Amino acid sequence: KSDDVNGRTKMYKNIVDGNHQMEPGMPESFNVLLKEIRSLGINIELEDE
Amino acid sequence: SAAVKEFFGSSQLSQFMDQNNPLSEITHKRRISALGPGGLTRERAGFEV
Amino acid sequence: EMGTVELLTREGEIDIAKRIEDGINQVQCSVAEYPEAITYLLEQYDRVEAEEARLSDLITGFVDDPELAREKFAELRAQYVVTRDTIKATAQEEILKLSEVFKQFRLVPKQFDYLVNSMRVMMDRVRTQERLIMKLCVEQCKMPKKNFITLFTGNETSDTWFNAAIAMNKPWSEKLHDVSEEVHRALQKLQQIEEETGLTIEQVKDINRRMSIGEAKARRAKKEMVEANLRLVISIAKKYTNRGLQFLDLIQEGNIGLMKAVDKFEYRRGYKFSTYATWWIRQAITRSIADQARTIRIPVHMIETI
Amino acid sequence: TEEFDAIKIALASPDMIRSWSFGEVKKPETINYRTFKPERDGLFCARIFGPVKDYECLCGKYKRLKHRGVICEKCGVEVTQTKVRRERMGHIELASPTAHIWFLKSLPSRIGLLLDMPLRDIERVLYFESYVVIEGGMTNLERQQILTEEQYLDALEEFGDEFDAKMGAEAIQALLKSMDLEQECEQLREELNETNSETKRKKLTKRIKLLEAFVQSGNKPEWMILTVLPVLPPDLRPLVPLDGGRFATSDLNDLYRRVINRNNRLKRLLDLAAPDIIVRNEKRMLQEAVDALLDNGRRGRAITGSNKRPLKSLADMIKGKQGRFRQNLLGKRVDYSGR
DNA sequence: CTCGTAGAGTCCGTGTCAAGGGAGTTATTCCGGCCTGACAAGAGGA
DNA sequence: TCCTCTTGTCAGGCCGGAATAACTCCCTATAATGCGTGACACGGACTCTACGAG
Ligand SMILES: C[C@H](CCC(=O)NCCC[N+](C)(C)C[C@H](O)CS(=O)(=O)O)[C@H]1CC[C@H]2[C@@H]3[C@H](O)C[C@@H]4C[C@H](O)CC[C@]4(C)[C@H]3C[C@H](O)[C@]12C
Ligand SMILES: [Zn+2]
Repeated sequence: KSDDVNGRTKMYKNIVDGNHQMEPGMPESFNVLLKEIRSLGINIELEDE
Repeated sequence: SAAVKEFFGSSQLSQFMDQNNPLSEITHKRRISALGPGGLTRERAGFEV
Repeated sequence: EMGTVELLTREGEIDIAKRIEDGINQVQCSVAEYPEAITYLLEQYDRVEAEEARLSDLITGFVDDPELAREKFAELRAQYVVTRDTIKATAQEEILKLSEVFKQFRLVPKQFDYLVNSMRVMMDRVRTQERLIMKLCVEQCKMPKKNFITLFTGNETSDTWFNAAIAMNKPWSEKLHDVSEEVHRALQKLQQIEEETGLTIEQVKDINRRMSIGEAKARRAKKEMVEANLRLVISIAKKYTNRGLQFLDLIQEGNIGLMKAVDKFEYRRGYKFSTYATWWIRQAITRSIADQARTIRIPVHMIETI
Repeated sequence: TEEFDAIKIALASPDMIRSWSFGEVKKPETINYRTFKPERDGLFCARIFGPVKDYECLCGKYKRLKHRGVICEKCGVEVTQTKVRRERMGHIELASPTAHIWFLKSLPSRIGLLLDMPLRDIERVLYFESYVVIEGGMTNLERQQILTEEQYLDALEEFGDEFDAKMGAEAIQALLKSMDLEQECEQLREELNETNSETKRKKLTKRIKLLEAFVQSGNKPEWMILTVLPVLPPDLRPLVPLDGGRFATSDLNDLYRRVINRNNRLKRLLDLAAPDIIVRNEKRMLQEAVDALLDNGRRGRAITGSNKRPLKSLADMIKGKQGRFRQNLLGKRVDYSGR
């Protein structure tokens, strides 16, 4: 509804088409947060298992 | 001229007259404020003033 | 930090100016004293004559007109070639005389810097080769460092230390053949390095030590002067403090301008330093305030127009 | 979109900082004032951060979408989506190693306790008031012993060699790199087996825990001092044109400008062999600039140009009330709402 | 047998919340002209 | 009768000189010299009390 660009556009198209699904993605504010903390000497990475 | 127009324009005590009722004008002109430069702050205030 | 250094009064300033003069003159004579710099002088003077160079790229005024320079460099070529043929005592005196006549010339700073740098890099190569050869020797042949000093030191060119070290018949002396090729090939290579020097293998030491002395002297004198005039710099700074630049940035730019002025200052004209330096300190401060002030930097002429 | 979990935090190593960054931002210029295209290679740079407008290079040779991985030969800008200009990071080469404020000034000074040296001492070291003996060989002086100006002079004059001491954040980094975590940890645990005093024991435990965690995590102490400084993507500190010709910029642009200026001036001053006093002043100012950049609020309050309000540094930008401004209160405005 | 040290306690202070003059050189926009594709109308073949 | 193949001539993108801007090297010569609430909790320093070791 607010910060996910791709999600919001895809949901606009879905609503217009008469389908109701969703695609959350990563909130843009959180991406900004990553970049802002990484601007310091702090390594913050999204790990995987 | 800079200092004078700064005071008159960009100051806490220089504010838009609320001009919708004659009462509003007269009461606004006869007002006494404890804020501003050389005066109290809302967080400062206290409860005895 | 500025408060510690007291005011270097007038006669002190003239004193340090004489010391600076002495250092610069010493180093200039020192340049004069190796026969591979006049090679480049004459080569680029001809460049200038053949029109492959510029008349302002080589000299900045003589000492006691194109005619005079052209004739002096013609006779310079003549004397150079005759003393090169007569190299084989006599060569030392003729090199001294050539250096004394060349003292007349003053080169614009970049070329003098380039010549001091070429002589610096040749001495650098000498010292680096000697250090690497002695490293290989002492570490692979286990060369005792006292015999190292006594025997190796002095020539760096002859085989006396080579053949004496191998002659001591010591067991590490026998392993010395393991790296005899490298050591003696480096000795020969060094001999050729000094064949392109040409004088000998001790005057390299003399020149580097004399140059270091002159440079250190000059640096110390300028250090004294600058620390004495920091107060002047800060005094002049007070005007520009409120042009959106920081106070200390201003003082630093003023320091750089004062350094330049000190480097270019001549006391012999007989005027007090402060008035002369003011010009460079203000120039630097103004240029920096103009340049580092605005976010969207604006050329200096446009600022002057504003 | 990846399916992730477990977000990991660690000190960034200098080679990682080089790893993220695509180019070095050497000059402080921002934009051309005539044509407001970004200057290369300034704080706003297309060849480093990204193309200004979608799928079109700076100089304007390549404009078709058909070109997307070509890198314009005149302007070193790759032709791609403008959105990339929101994530690409830069970096700055710092000439003098500078200390990281967070790891120094936070009430528990982790450099200090790692070095078991009080804060005031480290302060005296960084500001160039006294030296510290980094491996002082076979002499009568310890490894974390401070020497004052003229004590260092009498020592140097008497002790020319066998004596390694330095000043400033680079000295701190050098001595920090040399400390043997494992041996000191073993010493401290031996103290725990032998030492019986309440508060001393407690402090000992604290130190032990710190060292243990530090050596297990795999972070090397020397990284606490920064050599390369990353620079946030331009779009997050934009320089958007207000209507009517006036411009608006976040303060980070100004702080970065100041840092780059002082760094360049220090480079030049070093190349010139300037007197020691001035280089020392230069290192002090650079430390100041960095400390304003990382966490503004722990010093003499560097105000901004003509605005009286202290400029907002990264730390302020992260921490707010409460904390996460847009992620935490308040609070992410939302579409499809009315009142 | 006596003294200094160790431990405990209290008070204070900090972080965190509620002066431009210029000569030479190159860059960049701007007008003028060359060089290769593309567009129009009709005709011929299936 | 309808669809396809053909002869022929213009135009737009690209490049060159010019003219107004910019950036560095000349910048210099009397002397000027320091100036810019408030409650909480925790940690550190100082003091007091009591014990163990030489
Ligand atoms: C610095 C100034 C802040 C003004 C401010 O903060 N006023 C606060 C006024 C508050 N009051 C007087 C109206 C009272 C309160 O709102 C109500 S109460 O008294 O507190 O109850 C900013 C904010 C809007 C900015 C202008 C706009 O961009 C348009 C335009 C763009 C051009 O390119 C450059 C010029 C213009 C005129 C800008 C100028 C300037 O850059 C302005 C005024
Ligand atoms: Zn391009």
